[PDB]
Amino acid sequence: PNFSGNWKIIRSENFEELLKVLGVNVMLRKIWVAAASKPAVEIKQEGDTFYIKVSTTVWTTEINFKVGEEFEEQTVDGRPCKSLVKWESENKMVCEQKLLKGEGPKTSWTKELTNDGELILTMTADDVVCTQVFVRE
Ligand SMILES: *C/C=C(C)/C=C/C=C(C)/C=C/C1=C(C)CCCC1(C)C
Repeated sequence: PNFSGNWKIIRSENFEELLKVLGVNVMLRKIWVAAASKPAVEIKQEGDTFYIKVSTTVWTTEINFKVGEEFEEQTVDGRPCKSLVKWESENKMVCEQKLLKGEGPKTSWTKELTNDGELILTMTADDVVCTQVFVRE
C-alpha cells in the first residue's frame, strides 16, 4: 500500500506509562508528554524501503531501513539499538529491537494503515503499549 505521506497526530494513549517503564522519572515525563507528544511524522516509501522522519519542536529523528534488513536506531528513551522490521499483513509492519549495550526493558514498535485513512503507531516496553493515531496532511 502507501504509508508515504505527511502525518499529524489525533490520538495518543499510554505514552506517559511507557516512559515510566523506560525509567524516565516523574518530573521529566510530565514535561516530555506535554511539550513533545504532538510529533510530526513524515514517511517516504519506495516499495520495501523506508525513510521516516519524526520531529518535535527542537528534535528530529531520521530512520532508514529495508524490510528484513537489520539496522541501528534509537529506543524511545534515546538508547541505541539494533532493529529488524517484518510484515505481519499487507498494511502492518512490526519491528523488534535489541539494545547495543545494557540490559533494559523489551522494546518494539509496529506501524499500521487502516483503510479508513488512519496511520497507527504502537511502541511497546515490556507489557505496556503506547498507541498513537495519525491522519494525513
Ligand atoms: C514507523 C513509525 C515509526 C518508526 C515511528 C517512530 C516514532 C517514534 C520512535 C517516536 C518517538 C518519540 C520520541 C523518541 C520522543 C518524543 C516523543 C515521540 C513519541 C515522538
